[PDB]
Formats: sequence, structure tokens, C-alpha cells
Amino acid sequence: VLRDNIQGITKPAIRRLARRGGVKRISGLIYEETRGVLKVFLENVIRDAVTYTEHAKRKTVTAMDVVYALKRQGRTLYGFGG
Amino acid sequence: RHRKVLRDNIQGITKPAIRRLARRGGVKRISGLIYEETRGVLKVFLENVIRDAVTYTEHAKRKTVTAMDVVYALKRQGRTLYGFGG
Amino acid sequence: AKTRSSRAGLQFPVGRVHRLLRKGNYSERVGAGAPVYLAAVLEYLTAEILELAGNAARDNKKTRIIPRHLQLAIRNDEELNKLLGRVTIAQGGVLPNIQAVLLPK
Amino acid sequence: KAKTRSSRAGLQFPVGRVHRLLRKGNYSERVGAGAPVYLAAVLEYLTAEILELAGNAARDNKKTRIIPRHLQLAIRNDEELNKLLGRVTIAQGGVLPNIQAVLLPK
Amino acid sequence: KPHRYRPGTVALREIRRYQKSTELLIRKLPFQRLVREIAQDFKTDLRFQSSAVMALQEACEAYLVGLFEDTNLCAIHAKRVTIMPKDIQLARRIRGERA
Amino acid sequence: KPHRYRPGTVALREIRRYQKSTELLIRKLPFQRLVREIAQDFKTDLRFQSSAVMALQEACEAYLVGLFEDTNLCAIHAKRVTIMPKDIQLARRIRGERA
Amino acid sequence: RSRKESYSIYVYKVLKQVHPDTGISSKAMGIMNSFVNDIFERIAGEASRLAHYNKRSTITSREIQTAVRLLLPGELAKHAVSEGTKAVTKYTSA
Amino acid sequence: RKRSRKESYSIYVYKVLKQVHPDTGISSKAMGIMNSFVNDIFERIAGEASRLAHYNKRSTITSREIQTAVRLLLPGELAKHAVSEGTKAVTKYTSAK
DNA sequence: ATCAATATCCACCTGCAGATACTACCAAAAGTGTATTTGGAAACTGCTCCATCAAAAGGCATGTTCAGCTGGAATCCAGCTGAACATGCCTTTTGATGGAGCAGTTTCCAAATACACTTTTGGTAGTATCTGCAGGTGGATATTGAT
DNA sequence: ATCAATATCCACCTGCAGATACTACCAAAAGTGTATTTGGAAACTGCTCCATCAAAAGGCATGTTCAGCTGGATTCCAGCTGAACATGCCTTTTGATGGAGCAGTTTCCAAATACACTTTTGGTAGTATCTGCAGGTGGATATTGAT
Ligand SMILES: [Mn+2]
Ligand SMILES: [Mn+2]
Ligand SMILES: [Mn+2]
Ligand SMILES: [Mn+2]
Ligand SMILES: [Mn+2]
Ligand SMILES: [Mn+2]
Ligand SMILES: [Mn+2]
Ligand SMILES: [Mn+2]
Ligand SMILES: [Mn+2]
Ligand SMILES: [Mn+2]
Ligand SMILES: [Mn+2]
Ligand SMILES: [Mn+2]
Ligand SMILES: [Mn+2]
Ligand SMILES: [Mn+2]
Repeated sequence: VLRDNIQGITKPAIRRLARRGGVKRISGLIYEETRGVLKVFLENVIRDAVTYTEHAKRKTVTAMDVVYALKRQGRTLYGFGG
Repeated sequence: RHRKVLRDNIQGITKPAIRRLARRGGVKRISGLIYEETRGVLKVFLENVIRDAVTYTEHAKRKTVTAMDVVYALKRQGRTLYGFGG
Repeated sequence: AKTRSSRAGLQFPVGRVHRLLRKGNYSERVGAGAPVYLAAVLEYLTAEILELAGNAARDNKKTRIIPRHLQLAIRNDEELNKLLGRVTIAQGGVLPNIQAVLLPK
Repeated sequence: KAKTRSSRAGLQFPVGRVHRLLRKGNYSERVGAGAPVYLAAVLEYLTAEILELAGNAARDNKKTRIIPRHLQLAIRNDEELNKLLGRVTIAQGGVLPNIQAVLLPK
Repeated sequence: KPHRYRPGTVALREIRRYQKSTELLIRKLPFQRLVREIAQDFKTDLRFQSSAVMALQEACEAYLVGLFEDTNLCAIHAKRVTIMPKDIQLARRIRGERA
Repeated sequence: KPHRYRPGTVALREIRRYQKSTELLIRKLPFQRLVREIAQDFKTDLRFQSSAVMALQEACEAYLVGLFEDTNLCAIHAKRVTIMPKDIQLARRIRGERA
Repeated sequence: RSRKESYSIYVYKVLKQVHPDTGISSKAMGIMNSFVNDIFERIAGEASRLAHYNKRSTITSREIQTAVRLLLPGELAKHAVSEGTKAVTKYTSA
Repeated sequence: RKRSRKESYSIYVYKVLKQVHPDTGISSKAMGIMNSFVNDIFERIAGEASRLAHYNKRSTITSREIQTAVRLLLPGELAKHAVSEGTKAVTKYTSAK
């Protein structure tokens, strides 16, 4: 099969996320809508993370790269350093 | 001498003033209960900014709240304001 | 030789807090009382969280605090929840919460 | 005869002042010589960008003098400036004219 | 025989008017008294720079206008044209002002 | 007749199940494939610490769960129990993530 | 190699004070470490701004105190200020 | 007694204004906005540069820290143009003396 | 459609607040030159951990069927809320004045930094024993949904 | 109401991953002590601007009446989405295996800081004169709403 990577984020997985979010009933158009939102989130965080990686002249994205990226995006994350 | 007691000045935020603000916000029709709700929301906002501003004032050991006191207070609460000495 | 921490009655490292302030480019100078005050504040806030988290563990019939317990403790506490309102706790999950209109009958 | 660091860099904004503000601001132990030059150039550029668009808004409103209203129109009508200053309040700037379609009469 | 605009016509006229202008919409003196009253309850014997009060009013009105914008979207979401307390409350919840 | 729970009953059961637990809900490898793909568009030939990808998935899932909560409130506001694209869009708009 | 400093052994110490029979997983300890570092930065940053605003080059306990008041909600701030004053008073008398 | 000096970017903002709009003026309130803007962006960039230096255990903020900070802070096209202006200004500055 | 009531437009005007101009003045800022110090790039290398590979295994995604119940369309109507009006209060405007207290200048020492030297400690690495709890069991009983 | 199909709970058990307790090693960190330095509190006080007063007046708030049309309630049904189930695809696991490249060490020099000295300038202050546009008027055009 030849599927896009974002399509690897499956309908049941998105369903599970919604359930933890307290959602009882889900429209069929939600799944594609969620994938688009998810991609934008990742693009924004990873772009910043890689920018930190590049500045440190590294080829490896570290957890601290990501943690720093998340903080300046206002999504501070505990548990992975810093 | 000392000034008259200040009380109930939230009602100075009148219904037409609130209507005007809503119009600038693009609102066409307004429920009757909106006006008391807005006053409560406004009071919370003002209290929070003023609390921080006065805290800056006290730390500087001043008795006068400055524009910068307010600007700093707004900044740390994510309401950055231009035009008063930023 | 007696530590500034023991001198101040603290478990948290006063000397390290001072070194961290100096190297952090927060100011040209650091007063003597500043790292003591800050170390005490950090220790207190730590105690407050561990207390509530430990209670969360006991309420779940556990003796070892895990991320979930920290999340339960913080989100169930009005002031801690506010202080950490924009913070994500890894492997913390969420509070059990279902909107009333979604319940049957 | 002495040439300023601004002229040497080809800039209008003050390199010397920017360097001083960096050193006094407790941002780092040391400041490289290129840092205030680069920073002054960026600030000068962003200023030019806002003033260009603000001057256009003034012109659109048949004015020759830029007021805060024109600055607000310039920023909120430009997608990238709007993003950059999305959490900023311009005093006496007002808002963009915008009425939700469903509110219009049929 | 007397002339009457339909309900909503003047409201729309007012939206266009106030979105075009930049002047403060809350009366100056009553707002100053509110500021002094609230501040006094936090600390007695305080004085205010006049620009400090004005900075507070600029920020307050900008906040409320922005809030009414989000509130309006919540009302419209529920297929209404009339903003209600629950619209404000939903807006503030999602904003994280009472989340 | 064979056994069937009414529509909504199992949904509520799942809600209680996943609000009780803390495990990640997106499969690891597909998420990892997505991350590397996106990063390749910014900088080629990158490598990731394993903890880096995990940090990203913890953050991403926490974000989506939070978003679904706000989305749910928007649906309920419009007297529905079914979340729709316009619910997510309203939530993101008021959050300031868009428009 | 090198050494990586963290607050682990101090967090653990405090844990035994408040809950002598309670342990803490490594992942949970990582979260506590993130917490301490976060609050340190917030307080130090605010204290830094306070000094700058008032054209001072020194961060004293007074700046830490005002910073605490600005950052922490009501009761947390009250107790934090109390604990901070206590430790500075005690440190002075020694 | 003399009131101590209050520095601002006014004369420099004014110079740039005349470059882009020769016959356009600016009110003192609008100039106040512009000064707040420059101060704001100054601090944002300097702040990000500071963190960046610290993250990498460097004691020096160079033009490289400023450039990365600009890329982190500014949106697409603004970042692109800012970087080129910054890079140009630096290479020109060094090519002198 | 026509027509009338009213808002909207724009041209024109004038007063004036606020922008502009110029000279004087000066402390701080900024540049130039010289001496001294050193952060970090560069090259090299060890060892951490990242990518990939094979290889089952079964867990979980997917496609399908069926219908319960939800969303949305349509209809009705009570009464909320907008538009218009009369009335007159209190905000606005202008101007003056005492003096609180912000802010400028100079003095001066408690507390800061700066080293040198000594002692302690936290991070570490092996090494080995220990244990809280995940996950599996059986079986009681609670929940759900059909009658 | 009964009654059956599942879900859910509790008590108990056991393997093991991850927590612990131990010794030992060591560089960096923390303490101690002395010499030097300086930030900023204290004192004094110039002078900005804040609080307050008066007094006139009209912009705007308040309170009312009236009814248009909005929100909320009811009903209805088409069809979307949840539940259940049969496949089988691919994620997961884990265990070994190169080797990329992070990271530690050494070297050493362009570029930093430190400092003395000289020149330049942007800020303020003092007056003195333009000038863009706010706000007022009038009259033509446009919009709204009744018919
Ligand atoms: Mn009171
Ligand atoms: Mn070196
Ligand atoms: Mn049917
Ligand atoms: Mn329904
Ligand atoms: Mn006095
Ligand atoms: Mn030890
Ligand atoms: Mn179990
Ligand atoms: Mn001094
Ligand atoms: Mn009246
Ligand atoms: Mn009727
Ligand atoms: Mn309706
Ligand atoms: Mn290699
Ligand atoms: Mn000059
Ligand atoms: Mn006009």
C-alpha cells in the first residue's frame, strides 16, 4: 500500500484522543480536520526545534531542542529535561 | 480633610457605554443580562492589572502609580500596551 | 565548615542557587539573602506538591509517586493548577470529567 | 576623522546605542561587535516596513500625517505584522471595520 | 406617519460608526473613580499619574472590545444574533481566563 | 436476539477508560514516520534522540486532547453532542491559534 | 565524561519529610526537576526585570519577594513569602 | 536642577520615515507607538539571543545568535528580509576599517 | 415601481493645537588608540546511542451491515429588546493653586566582588540485593437492556 | 416486574523492572579568610504634576412607550454515525550490529575586554512661527422603509 504519513494517524487513534477529551459523538469530517491541525502543530514545533539543532551545529534533534521549542511556543513540557 | 467615600463606581460603567464597546466589537443585538456580566468581567480584569501595578509601585517605595507601573503590569499578564512609554 | 543551607534551615542547595543566579545573567550583582530566600521558596513549593501527590498515591493504594499522581494533585488544587496552567505533565493524563449533558437517560 | 559605526554599517539606526543597551541589559557576559550591527539593521528594517504601510493607510484616508489609527490599520491588514504583534495593543488604534455576514439584512 | 428604522438598522449603523473611530467609549471621570476605588481597596493613600489612568482605560476597552468579538462568534455559533452571558463565559473558558 | 449496547453506551465507557489512563494513544512508529517527514522539509539528513520523538508525541497528544475538550464545549454550546469541524475551528479561533 | 546536575537528591530529601514511607519513580522525579527549574527561571526573570525597572544592579531578597508576590496565586504566595523570610532571618542569626 | 535625559528612537524613526514617504509626517502619539515597538522587538530578540547563548554554554552574543533569534521570532517573509538586511550590514561593517 | 424621511457625502471654511524651526548649551555618549586577556573554533578521538535489520506474533486497523437516535428543517408565538422621545443631570472644559512627593545631587559605609587556599560534596561507576506493582487469575455482583 | 449477557470489581499471587543500599573515586563546587571596591541608602531639596476647587453648559444618561422579530419550544424524519464482527495487515518486540556524531580534550589566535583620552551628539530648554486637520456649515446624493 502507498499511504501518506499523516494518514498513518488513524481514525481509531483520533477517536481515542477525543475520548480522553471527553467527546461522546464524532462527525465523519473530524478526522481529516484533526490531521490538518495536528500537522500544523508539529510543523510549528519541529521548525523551531530544528532551528535550535542547526544553531548548535548538530545533525541530531535532541529532547532539549524540542523542550525549548515547546516553551517558546507556550507549550511548556515537564519530564524531558530543562 | 479627606475625600468622600468611594463605592459602587462599577455602575459608572453604564449600559450605553457597554453597548458602544459591543458595537466596536461588531455586536448587533444584546441580551439584558449582558450588562451586569460585563461589569463583573471588567472588575476582575481591572483588579488584576491594578494589583500588579500597585505591587510595582510599592516595590519602588513610591506612593504614586506611574504609567510605567501599569505598562509593566499589562506586559506580564500578556496585554502588552504601546503608547505610554513602552 | 558549615553549609549556608544548614545555616538557613533548608534542604535545598543555597550555594548552588546562588551560582545559578550569577551565571544566569539576571543582574550584575546578587545579594547574600537572595539565594537563601529563593531556595526556601523552591523548597516550599516542592513540599506542597509532594504532599498532595503523596496523598493522591495513597488514595490510589500506591506508595510510589508517579507522574499521574503529580497531575492529579496539581489539577485538583486551584492555586497549583493556576500556577502551572500552561504546563504539560508527561504521562499525566487528565482528570475524570464528563459533561452532564452527555450522560444517559 | 571619526566615522560612526552606523555609517560604517550603512545604517540609519544607532549601532553604538544598540551595543550599549545590549551590554546594560544583562543578556550575556560578552557582546560580539557584529551583534549590535545585525540587531540595529533588523530593527531599522522592521521600522521601515511599518512606516511604509502606515504611510499608505494615511494616504488612503487622505491624510499626510501618520496617527496611531494608521499604524493599527497597517499592522492588522498585514498578515505577518499582525502575527508578530498579535498580543499587542495600539493605544487609540481602534479596530478594523468588520461585520459578520449573517448580521447583514437580507 | 412618524418615521421608524427597523430593529437592527440603527444597530448596524452604530457598528460602522464605532469601528471607524478610535475614541474611548467609557466616560472618563466615572472610569477614574472605579480605578481609584479598586486601588484603594488594595492600598490606601495611593496617587495616580493621569497617564496611568488613561493607560488603564485604553487597555480595558481594548480587552472588552476583543472579548465582545469572541462573544459574538459564540452567539453566531449557536445560530443566534443576540449575545448572552453564556457566550461571554464560553469565550473566557476557551481563552483560558477561567479554564 | 444477540446482545447490543445502545449507541452512546460504549462511547461513554471508552471515555471513562481513557480518562483513567495515561498511555499514548497514537501508534509510535506511524507518529515517528510523520515527525521525520516534517523535519526533512526543514533540514535533510537529520537524526532524532528517542526521547526527542517521545517529547513531541507527549506534547502533541496533550495538545489535541485539550483541543477536543474545547471543541466539545463548542458543540454543546450549539446544543449538539456531536463535534464537527466548525467546533474545532471556533475553538482554535478563540484560542488565538488562527484568524 | 562530565556531570549532570539536578535537584533529585534535594527533592527526595523533602519527600521524606512530608511522606517518610513514600517513594517516587524516576519519571516523576524528572517532572519535579522540570518544576524546580521552571519556577526558578520565572522568579529570577521577574526579579531581573524588577531590578532593571528600578535601575538597580543588584538582585536582593526584596526582589525575590516582590517577584514571588507577582508570580504565585494568593495563598501560595503568602506561605512562600513566610518561608522565605524565615530562612533569611535564620540565616542571618548564624 | 536639570531633568535627566530621556533617550528614544525618534530621530532615527523619523529618518526612515523620510526615506519611504518623503512628504509624510507623524504625530507625537504615533511616534510613541513606534518607540514602544522598537523597544519591544529589541527585548524580544535580545531575550531569545540570551537564552540561545545560555543553552549552548556560550558567554558571547554574536550576530549569529541575533540571526537565529530573528528566525525564531519573525514570520516567514519578514524573517527573510530581516536576515538579508542584517547579514548585509554586518559584512559591510567588517569590510571597513 | 413611486416617493418621502433621514442619513451620508463632500466641498469649503477657520481656528488652533500641535508640529516645526533655530539657537544655545552640555553631560553623556561615542569613537580612536593601545595593552592585555581569553572565548571558542578547529582538529582529533573515544564511546554513546541512533538507524537498520531480521522475524515472529497478535494486536489492532479496516471494511461491512444495520438501525437507533441525532441533527436540522419547519412551524408557531410570547415577550424580549431595539428605536424613538422627553427630561435634566453630571460629565466635560477651563483655569487656578497649594504642596505632596518624585526626582536630582552629593556624601559615605555596609555589603558587594575578587583571589587564594582548603575542605566538602554531588555525580559517578560498578556491584549486588530488594520490592512495589503490573498483569493474570477466579469468582462475586453491578450494569445494561431485552422482555 | 423478571432475566440474561457483559462489564466491573475485589482478593490474591508472582515475576521483574526499576528502585535501593554499598563501596569507592574525584573534579568541581562550596566554604573560609583577606583585601579592595562600590552600589545605593540617607540626607537635603528643587520643582514637576497631582489633588482639588469653582462654575458654566450641553452632551449624554436615564426612564418610558411601543411592537418588530428574535429566541425558544415543539414536531418530524432522513440519514449519519455507533456498535458489532470478520479479516489480515503491520506495528511491536528484542536482540544483535555497524558506525554516525555527540561530546570531551588540547591547542592557540582572532576578537574580546579594559582603559585613557578626545571628539561628537542627542536631549533639553527657551522662545517664535508654520500648518494639517478637526469641526462647523450647506447643500447635493444615497439609503431606508411605507405604500
Ligand atoms: Mn473601598
Ligand atoms: Mn580558553
Ligand atoms: Mn429510519
Ligand atoms: Mn434533536
Ligand atoms: Mn516634601
Ligand atoms: Mn556523598
Ligand atoms: Mn492490577
Ligand atoms: Mn557610587
Ligand atoms: Mn435624567
Ligand atoms: Mn406581538
Ligand atoms: Mn428564529
Ligand atoms: Mn565519525
Ligand atoms: Mn545636535
Ligand atoms: Mn471633517
